[PDB]
Amino acid sequence: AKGPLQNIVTWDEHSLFVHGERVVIFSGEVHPFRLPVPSLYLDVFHKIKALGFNTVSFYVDWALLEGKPGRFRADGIFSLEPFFEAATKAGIYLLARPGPYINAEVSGGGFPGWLQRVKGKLRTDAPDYLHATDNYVAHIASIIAKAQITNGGPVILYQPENEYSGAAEGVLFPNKPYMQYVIDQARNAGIIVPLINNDAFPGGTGAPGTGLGSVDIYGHDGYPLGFDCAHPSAWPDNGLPTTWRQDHLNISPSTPFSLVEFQGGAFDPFGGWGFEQCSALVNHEFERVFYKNNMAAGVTIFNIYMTFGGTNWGNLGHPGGYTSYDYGASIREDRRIDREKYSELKLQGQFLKVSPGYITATPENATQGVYSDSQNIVITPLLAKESGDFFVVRHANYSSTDTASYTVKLPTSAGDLTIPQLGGSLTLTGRDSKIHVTDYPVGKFTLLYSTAEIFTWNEFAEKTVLVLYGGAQELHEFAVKNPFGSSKTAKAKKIEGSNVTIHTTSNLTVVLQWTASSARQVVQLGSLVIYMVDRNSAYNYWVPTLPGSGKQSAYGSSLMNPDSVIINGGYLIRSVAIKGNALSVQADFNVTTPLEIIGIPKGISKLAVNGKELGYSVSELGDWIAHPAIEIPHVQVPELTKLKWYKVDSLPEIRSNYDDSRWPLANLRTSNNTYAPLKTPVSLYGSDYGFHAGTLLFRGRFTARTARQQLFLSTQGGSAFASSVWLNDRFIGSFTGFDAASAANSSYTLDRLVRGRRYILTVVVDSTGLDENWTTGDDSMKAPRGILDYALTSSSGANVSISWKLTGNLGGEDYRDVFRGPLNEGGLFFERQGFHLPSPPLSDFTHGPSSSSSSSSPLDGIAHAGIAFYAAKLPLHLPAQEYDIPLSFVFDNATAAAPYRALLYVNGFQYGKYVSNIGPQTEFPVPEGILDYNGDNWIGVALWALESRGAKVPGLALKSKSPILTGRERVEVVKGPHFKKRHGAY
Ligand SMILES: *[C@@H]1O[C@H](CO)[C@@H](O[C@@H]2O[C@H](CO)[C@@H](O[C@@H]3O[C@H](CO[C@H]4O[C@H](CO[C@H]5O[C@H](CO)[C@@H](O)[C@H](O)[C@@H]5O)[C@@H](O)[C@H](O[C@H]5O[C@H](CO)[C@@H](O)[C@H](O)[C@@H]5O)[C@@H]4O)[C@@H](O)[C@H](O[C@H]4O[C@H](CO)[C@@H](O)[C@H](O)[C@@H]4O[C@H]4O[C@H](CO)[C@@H](O)[C@H](O)[C@@H]4O[C@H]4O[C@H](CO)[C@@H](O)[C@H](O[C@H]5O[C@H](CO)[C@@H](O)[C@H](O)[C@H]5O)[C@@H]4O)[C@@H]3O)[C@H](O)[C@H]2NC(C)=O)[C@H](O)[C@H]1NC(C)=O
Ligand SMILES: *[C@@H]1O[C@H](CO)[C@@H](O[C@@H]2O[C@H](CO)[C@@H](O[C@@H]3O[C@H](CO[C@H]4O[C@H](CO)[C@@H](O)[C@H](O[C@H]5O[C@H](CO)[C@@H](O)[C@H](O)[C@@H]5O[C@H]5O[C@H](CO)[C@@H](O)[C@H](O)[C@@H]5O)[C@@H]4O)[C@@H](O)[C@H](O[C@H]4O[C@H](CO)[C@@H](O)[C@H](O)[C@@H]4O)[C@@H]3O)[C@H](O)[C@H]2NC(C)=O)[C@H](O)[C@H]1NC(C)=O
Ligand SMILES: *[C@@H]1O[C@H](CO)[C@@H](O[C@@H]2O[C@H](CO)[C@@H](O)[C@H](O)[C@H]2NC(C)=O)[C@H](O)[C@H]1NC(C)=O
Ligand SMILES: *[C@@H]1O[C@H](CO)[C@@H](O)[C@H](O)[C@H]1NC(C)=O
Ligand SMILES: *[C@@H]1O[C@H](CO)[C@@H](O)[C@H](O)[C@H]1NC(C)=O
Ligand SMILES: OC[C@H]1O[C@@H](O)[C@H](O)[C@@H](O)[C@H]1O
Repeated sequence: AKGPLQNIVTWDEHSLFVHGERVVIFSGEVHPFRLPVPSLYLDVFHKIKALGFNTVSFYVDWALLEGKPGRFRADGIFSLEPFFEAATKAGIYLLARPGPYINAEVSGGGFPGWLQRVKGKLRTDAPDYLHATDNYVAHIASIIAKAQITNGGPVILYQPENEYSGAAEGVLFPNKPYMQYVIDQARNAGIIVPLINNDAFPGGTGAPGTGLGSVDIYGHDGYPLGFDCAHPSAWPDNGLPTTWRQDHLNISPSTPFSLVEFQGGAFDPFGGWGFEQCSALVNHEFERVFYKNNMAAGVTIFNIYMTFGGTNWGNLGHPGGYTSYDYGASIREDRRIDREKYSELKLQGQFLKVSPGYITATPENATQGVYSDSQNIVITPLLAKESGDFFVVRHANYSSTDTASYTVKLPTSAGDLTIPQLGGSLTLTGRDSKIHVTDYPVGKFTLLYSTAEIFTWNEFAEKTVLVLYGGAQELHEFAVKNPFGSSKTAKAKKIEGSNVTIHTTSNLTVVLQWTASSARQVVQLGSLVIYMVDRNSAYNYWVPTLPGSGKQSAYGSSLMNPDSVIINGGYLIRSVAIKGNALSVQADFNVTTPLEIIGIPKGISKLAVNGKELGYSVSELGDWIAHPAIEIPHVQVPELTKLKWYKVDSLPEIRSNYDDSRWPLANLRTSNNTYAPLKTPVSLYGSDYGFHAGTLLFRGRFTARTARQQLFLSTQGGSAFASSVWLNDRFIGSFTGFDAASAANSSYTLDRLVRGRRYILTVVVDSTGLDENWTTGDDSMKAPRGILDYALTSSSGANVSISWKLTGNLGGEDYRDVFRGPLNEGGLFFERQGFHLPSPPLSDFTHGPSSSSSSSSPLDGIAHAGIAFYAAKLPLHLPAQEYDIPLSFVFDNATAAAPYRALLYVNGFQYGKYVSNIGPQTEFPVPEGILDYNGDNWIGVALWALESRGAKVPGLALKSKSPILTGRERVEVVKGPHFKKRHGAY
């Protein structure tokens, strides 16, 4: 660490500066590889920008970009270019976090499975690991360097590594040569923005002043409620972090207090609780208590992980999770922003970006009984000589769901005052926290104090507008220093409401009290207009910024206190623009509502919403009230059970006629896998042969020595995997899996054999992905997939040799579908043939009537253990130009039903792994763009019946959410290649 390398993004003790302007960085995490629809990135950025955020933080997943060692590819759906372009178009800056290690609940934690063949310890300066990362970092850091703000792009900060925070027993930590090598790779590729790290806790690793390996700005993370969503109402004792201001001053006082990841939801494992339950744990109450507690410590770089989670499509996730990565986030997996936590988070983002005094106020210790007579609340002050103070109030027991009545005694430029000055008590309801302010500037006006919280304010050309809110039935008070200027006659004017009271002191300080409710109060004091609303009303206000000009127009006039228009109403306001004498608004509506426009730019007289001009009513304050057309149609979707389903056997391996002469031989007598030394005479680890993704198969030939033989078989597929075994065409058994099992030891009898005859075992082993490697020195990502051990013995105990072949996805690291990437396909027959791709060769399938003996539908399934693949054309003709209509595939889970696993494919993209006996996921969203809403789609369902009685899908339906009338940019259909016969397939 030796200071800034450029003068665009700089920093000091208090904050980042961007173009010389101090700013609170309030960022949301988004992972581009979890939404492979380039035209929808702007949709996510619009929804994040509307929170009042200015930045997005993103990972890059190395395993998707260098599936074959030496061949970096980030094209098409893997290009970052549309992601950078969308950030520029939305006016969002970026924090780039490319790893190489990212964790992220992705397969391998970002490490490609070919790292299992690297002997040295991962995330150390073992040179085989270091050099294995060089090609990826040189490529990805050069792409991120071109997108730096110094070159007119959105990237302002770069994180090397990820939570490099501890190591296994006996491993050098911190390994400063290692850390510096990772920094040098990024510097050498042209990264000149500041480097920020993300220590897992305040451990000081990499902080400025620690010499070799130090970054520019020390950051750390926090997930104070953990990841088990079993008890969403339980906030345990000592869950609230209370030491971070002191920890910051102990570790890195010279740089801004930065929380590079702070909890925005939870991940959820197979057999977990579902993301609805995670969203109930990390809900709006969690945000108001925990996020304002971070403001109590003076956080000025603050990123919410996740803000939009997306989907672990195409096997990109790790075994510790399942297909969905909704994460319980503020923005759902299907991009809807209906959760209450979204609206609450908007209140907070909109408050910080008009409050520059928060940056320079000094956070002090938490107090009890100092700023209030009551001991039942804790108050943390942020103090300044003149530029305004902030007081974060919470229950003394942070978990409390009780209501507390209280008053405060706060320092102000007029002396210490017990507030309310006009009598009455303030209320703090259950799991709420508030920020009260003193000497808070509102343009040329000053709030001497306010108990009500600020949503926004702006100084328009002719009036200043301030929007204050409280929870319903809370009494609030604020005081405005003489707002009348010279004038002796000027008086307050009550514009709306009958609850607000007004008292003026001798020196013309105006003191207003009101009780928040559904009925807005509005008072005008000179050219200041204050709108006093309840929290639930404030949830529907929006503060789009007015564009500047040129390439960076979307970043507006400044990052703090930008020129804006205030809009009351709508499910989302995406943007405003001025076009001659017209204000043009892009908006989404999920329910009917009027739109009220507050702060009309000078000389504007026309209004348009989503490209349609409309009239409006004008209020006595000059606000516009408009009534755009909002038709929310009934949506009819095709019934899936009625499509024309085609079937193909996807376990032809077990038939007598099967030829496996094209399969790879599993003949490697040694392995470079140092984490799991071989127990078998040859390696049976998929990654040793280039297979890192999805289901594996093994074929073991032996000659029977005795009529009965005993097979011990140890398989490993990651958490919630399963494995099935046939002897020739005879089903032997399955390990049917459970959440807590990543491996299994199975013992089977192989009976009624003809001595001297050759037999072939077919062993199918699913993989739910590669493990993470979160503790440096413990090479956990190298846990192999396949067969860990076996023994075949004759009835007299003699050992019987087996010789082996194996496959994963066809071609392995020479994977066949460059467009959809290296992980999308596993090794099942129908995937190797490309039969999951659009327009499959129907002459290779069978069709027959449903509920008949020759049925070709997944609803009838199969009557024996095995694997079938089903495909059908699904035409859709939905009004996607005008409406955002989220679609999902729903499996019915039948309580008494034989176990099965299924794979869901949509236009060749795998968009679901369904595990009927483990769960929890039954509803699989797929985005518009992957689905074609005005065209033919191809759906695929693989059905793997685990038990001898077979299996079927009890029910499968397309589900739509309520249609949202939308002002988004149009979604382009992603053009995945259609089926083409594959040469050399097997
Ligand atoms: C369609 O509907 C179906 C219903 O009709 C539905 O099926 C049901 O699915 C459920 C969910 O999958 C099944 O429940 C689970 O069953 C699991 C398997 O239980 C069998 O095997 C176990 C273990 O056996 C091994 O270990 C033993 C040594 O102790 C040894 O004895 C064994 O030989 C073997 O080696 C047995 O223990 C079970 O026995 C008990 O129960 C049976 C009844 O079947 C009794 O007969 C016995 O007397 C005995 O009581 C059983 O044989 C089981 O593992 C699951 O346990 C978890 O859940 C319960 C809480 O509900 C909890 O008590 C238990 O401690 C386990 O808790 C973990 O998981 C929960 C949920 O996520 C967490 O909240 C909790 O904290 C624990 O989390 C930890 O462990 C997790 C792995 O278990 C791991 O994922 C997790 O990791 C991650 O999370 C944390 C955050 O939480 C992160 O911080 C961490 O980083 C991260 O890794 C964490 O480490 C559970 O009981 C149910 O059986 C099944 N029902 C039926 C009728 O079939 C189906 O799902 C549905 N389908 C769809 C699509 O929805
Ligand atoms: C169109 O899109 C819009 C968004 O623009 C969507 O609207 C959102 O819809 C969701 C889903 O319905 C709403 O979230 C759920 O809200 C309910 C209702 O509670 C809210 O509104 C009522 C007023 O109607 C408030 O009184 C509630 O606030 C009180 O209770 C909460 C605790 O729930 C507490 O935190 C507050 O401080 C407040 O307490 C005060 O009053 C109570 C009296 O009840 C009193 O006891 C206390 O002392 C205080 O005085 C609240 O704002 C809520 O029940 C649901 O929560 C439950 O489930 C979630 C999990 O899903 C858990 O996290 C939670 O803990 C509960 O168990 C949801 O929060 C959301 O508010 C709403 N947003 C907006 C802007 O309207 C539409 O749904 C979309 N429509 C369509 C068709 O698409
Ligand atoms: C802090 O307040 C919380 C929330 O009101 C208390 O939580 C309750 O704790 C008791 C005993 O553990 C449980 O029976 C309740 O069910 C809890 N309620 C909820 C909503 O979780 C908590 O005990 C208080 N803690 C301290 C240390 O005084
Ligand atoms: C082990 O590593 C070296 C690279 O050092 C490679 O040439 C060799 O093929 C690898 N062997 C196996 C069995 O993976
Ligand atoms: C399988 O058995 C071996 C001993 O052969 C043991 O080391 C291993 O832990 C067992 N694995 C599982 C998943 O039980
Ligand atoms: O969702 C849990 C998160 O935990 C953080 O500790 C980690 O840096 C992230 O990559 C992600 O794993």
